[PDB]
Amino acid sequence: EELSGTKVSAPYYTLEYHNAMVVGTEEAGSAGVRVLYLYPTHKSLKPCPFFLEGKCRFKENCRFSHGQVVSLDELRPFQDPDLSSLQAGSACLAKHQDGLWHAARITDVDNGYYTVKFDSLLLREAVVEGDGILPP
Ligand SMILES: [Zn+2]
Repeated sequence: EELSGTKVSAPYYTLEYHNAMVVGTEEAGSAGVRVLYLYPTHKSLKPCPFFLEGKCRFKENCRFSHGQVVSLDELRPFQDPDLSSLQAGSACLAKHQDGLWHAARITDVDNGYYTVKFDSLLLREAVVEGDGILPP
């Protein structure tokens, strides 16, 4: 699989396009790709570590994501995140140590370092760089 590792924009079911990564080629009934969504917001969207190695017990009911098969025609280019609008008080999605993107709020911005206050009471304040923050 030569296409494996390609960053793209894939349709996620309302219709919304989200950044994804091509895992491999697979028929949809047209020629398609199996993709994994880049920014998981729930545990079920986290990529399955065992599936990517061909060692998962599950085919449909795994705790983690095995991705979605989309037709080549439905794919769009990878949409690079725009952090220009993101300032103090802006709502955002910030990456936590648990590996998920949680709803947060920027409390400060200092030369590409964003201090975020997570909406969830169970999560501490944190400092993230541009690779750990997304516009809402
Ligand atoms: Zn799995």
